[PDB]
Amino acid sequence: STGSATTTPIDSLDDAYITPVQIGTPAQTLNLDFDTGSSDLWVFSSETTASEVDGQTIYTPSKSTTAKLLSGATWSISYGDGSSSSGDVYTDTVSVGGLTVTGQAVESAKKVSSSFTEDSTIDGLLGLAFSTLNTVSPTQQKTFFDNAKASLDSPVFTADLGYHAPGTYNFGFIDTTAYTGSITYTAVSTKQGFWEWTSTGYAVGSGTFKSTSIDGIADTGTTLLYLPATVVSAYWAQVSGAKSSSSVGGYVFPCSATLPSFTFGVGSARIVIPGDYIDFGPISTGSSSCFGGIQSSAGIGINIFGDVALKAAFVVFNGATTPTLGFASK
Repeated sequence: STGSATTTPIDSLDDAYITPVQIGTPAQTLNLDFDTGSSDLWVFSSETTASEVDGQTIYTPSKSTTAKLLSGATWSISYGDGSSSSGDVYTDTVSVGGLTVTGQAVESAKKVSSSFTEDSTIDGLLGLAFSTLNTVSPTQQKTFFDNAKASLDSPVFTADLGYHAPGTYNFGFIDTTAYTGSITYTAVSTKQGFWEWTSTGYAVGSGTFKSTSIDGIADTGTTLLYLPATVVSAYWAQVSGAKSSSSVGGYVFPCSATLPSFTFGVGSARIVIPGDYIDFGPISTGSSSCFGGIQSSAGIGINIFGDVALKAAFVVFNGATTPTLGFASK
């Protein structure tokens, strides 16, 4: 089997991407944030504290003939941005782009933090990291991909995120029309539960490539590119007037700037992020200070190849017995 679904930016900045997901019988379609940095499929629901729902579409398990309470199971998750959610668990039928999994754990939120409430466009998350990170207790649950894997034509999924445009998540096949040149594969460590890999270096604009190992995670659920302070300083030093602002929470730059590109290495291959991808616009409405899309990972504890990086590539998440990651230009 295979599946193919379009993923759409939630706003004009590509802050996140939503993908329609069918849950239950008859189908309830919710727009979920596919997140290769976590491993829980959770949804706003009829159980979510009413004051914490503001415009989201909810899953109502009592209206699904295939929903079953997973008795005794609870979940609770906290994300890198400080947001969180928790609740109980149902199993139900879940379909993505025509690919169906029966008995998928659908984690129903009883509580969500303010950041989730305040974003009416995201109805929940669909985790695509390794199932070892799943938070369901006392019986850990598998991700949608893990459950689908054996049925897939090939044990892979691909992320093809757009810049200010829709893109695609495919399951079970590699669309050879969706990228240019060849795909370069690189080793993955699953030791921390992430799609963790080592970039071979970087360049800023038309500058020379610096060969240096940068361990980080491929994370579709993180908006920006978070890299070591040395690398980030080298990038922003090429933008007149750019500076790190503790008050704003990272590097800002004059909105009048033209940003240089940023290249990262994948083995001997190179992925070029155009400068425009690094512009996250005014820090507040009407400001002439703009927020940068490359930020320091210092104090996160891990480097994160988030959407800014991933959307410059066609990315293969190869879930074979020994997982790997593939990157192609597009």
